[PDB]
Amino acid sequence: AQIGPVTDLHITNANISPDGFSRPAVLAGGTFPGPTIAGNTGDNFQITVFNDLTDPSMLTDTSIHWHGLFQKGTNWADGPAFVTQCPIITGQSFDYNFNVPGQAGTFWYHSHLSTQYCDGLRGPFVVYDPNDPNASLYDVDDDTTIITLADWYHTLAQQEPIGAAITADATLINGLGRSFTNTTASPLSVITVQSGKRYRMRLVSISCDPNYLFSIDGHDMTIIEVDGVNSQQLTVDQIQIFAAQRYSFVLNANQPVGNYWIRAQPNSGGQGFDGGINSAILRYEGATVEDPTTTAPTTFSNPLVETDLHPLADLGVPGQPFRGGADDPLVLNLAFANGRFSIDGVSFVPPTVPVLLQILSGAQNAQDLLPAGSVISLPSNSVIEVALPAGAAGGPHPFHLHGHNFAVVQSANNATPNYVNPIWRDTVSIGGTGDNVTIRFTTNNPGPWFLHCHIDWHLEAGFAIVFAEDIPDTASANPVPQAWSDLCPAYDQAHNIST
Ligand SMILES: *[C@@H]1O[C@H](CO)[C@@H](O[C@@H]2O[C@H](CO)[C@@H](O[C@@H]3O[C@H](CO)[C@@H](O)[C@H](O)[C@@H]3O)[C@H](O)[C@H]2NC(C)=O)[C@H](O)[C@H]1NC(C)=O
Ligand SMILES: *[C@@H]1O[C@H](CO)[C@@H](O[C@@H]2O[C@H](CO)[C@@H](O[C@@H]3O[C@H](CO)[C@@H](O)[C@H](O)[C@@H]3O)[C@H](O)[C@H]2NC(C)=O)[C@H](O)[C@H]1NC(C)=O
Ligand SMILES: [Cu+2]
Ligand SMILES: [Cu+2]
Ligand SMILES: [Cu+2]
Ligand code: NA
Repeated sequence: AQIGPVTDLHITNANISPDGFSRPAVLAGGTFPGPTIAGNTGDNFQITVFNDLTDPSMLTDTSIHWHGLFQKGTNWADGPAFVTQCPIITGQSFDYNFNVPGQAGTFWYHSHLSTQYCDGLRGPFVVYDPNDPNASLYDVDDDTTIITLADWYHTLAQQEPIGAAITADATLINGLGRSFTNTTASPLSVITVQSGKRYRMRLVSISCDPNYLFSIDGHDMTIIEVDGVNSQQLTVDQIQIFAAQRYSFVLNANQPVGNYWIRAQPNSGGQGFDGGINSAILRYEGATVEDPTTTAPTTFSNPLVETDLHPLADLGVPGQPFRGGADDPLVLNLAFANGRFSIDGVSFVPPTVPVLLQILSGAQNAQDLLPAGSVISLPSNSVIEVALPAGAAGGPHPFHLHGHNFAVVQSANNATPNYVNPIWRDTVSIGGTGDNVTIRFTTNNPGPWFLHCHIDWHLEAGFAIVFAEDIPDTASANPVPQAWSDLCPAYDQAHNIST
């Protein structure tokens, strides 16, 4: 069952064995992935998060981010630790009380403390549209049509060396999959369809690192949503999905009744499908209960290319149709050396006082804010352009902006910008050496918004900056509840920190 929009959510430690290997984890709702949180567009969500964690090897503090939800007027509820809040301590709870006006689509929730979401705190978050403009394109859209893709590690996250190339031990599809080494024939996930029906498959990358080449043998996939943004219909036979991205696609159950492999090939870790790694099963009602015998093609003839995507609505692009054609045109210098990432020469290390609390306490320019050099102010009601030229080791880096979605004016592997009709999204691969992936948005959401690589090991190694959007209006725009004001005193007391 789905939970929400008003619900408790307990965060616990437990042993799990999603690939046959037992390890302890950090779980929401007792499962991996966590339960789907759901509601309708414009609903009030009140997710009361109970921190019941006791195992220090995965951190006993926590904080949860609602990925892709704008949090307008509720920056305090966004979740990134030491940007919008201090962590919730064990034995305490906290009500994330916000609204989702003007958004409907496929989202997710995850820990936003250190690398803790890798240890298991990740689940789907769906905002349905009762008047969805795509409703007539499918028959079925429910918890059974959500498909999660996850990396899974046998080593606990707090034992992963900072700045290292960290590699997973299994791909999990809907929480199940097989280990790349010492492979055992542990259970695979089954997605069940009825011959002749059409399904809104909500594909969610809950990855901490790898991108996946996702396909379904015998089937193609008609994309209708990208990171919450409705798209024109685009039919593909393979989707390369980067960490934290989401797609809805229509699956037409139009092949013979049977069993078909579902494939998710990561860019690192185990390559291929031997022993049923990187796999799940599409089963038609009436098929024999047995593994598929289908194969993949040698090459995919209609892969997703990001410049093929276009919004369903006439979203356009803000600003002027050339590079630098914005009120505030930025170019970030994105680098890596010696185990640490940097943006504009500064490696991100979380501050002791969350950025939002520094601003509410009166710090009002970005040079007054800590960490020094990690906070860039943005002017209000202005068109922002951010060029993100690639080259830093560990690519391709999927960059994500909190508080906003953005027009993808230039995509990976294509030097031509699009000022007319590019897709809008919230997480974008910045590509490879010599690329110049560039995003645009308008500043109508006061508050400090994190910008970072969504490979969680890279964020931990410093690949982030904070956009302090409209510092002067942050306090009036974001009134804070007493429980939020109580978080830093409690956290600092529990940890013997002075502030
Ligand atoms: C990606 O696109 C951005 C624009 O969106 C390019 O930025 C431009 O970068 C050049 C230098 O690479 C800038 O010109 C230089 O400016 C300084 C003075 O500020 C001057 O001293 C140098 O002689 C040179 O003129 C230009 O200002 C800039 N545009 C913006 C908005 O900052 C960037 O080069 C592209 N990167 C790649 C790898 O293609
Ligand atoms: C590289 O990225 C560029 C920019 O996103 C892509 O260029 C765009 O290509 C599309 C598809 O061909 C062009 O749209 C077409 O326009 C014609 C004329 O209006 C129309 O009859 C077609 O039905 C379609 O709308 C679009 O104009 C063009 N934009 C620009 C700025 O060049 C390009 O396709 C990408 N390269 C690859 C290999 O995918
Ligand atoms: Cu995220
Ligand atoms: Cu986010
Ligand atoms: Cu990265
Ligand atoms: Na425009």
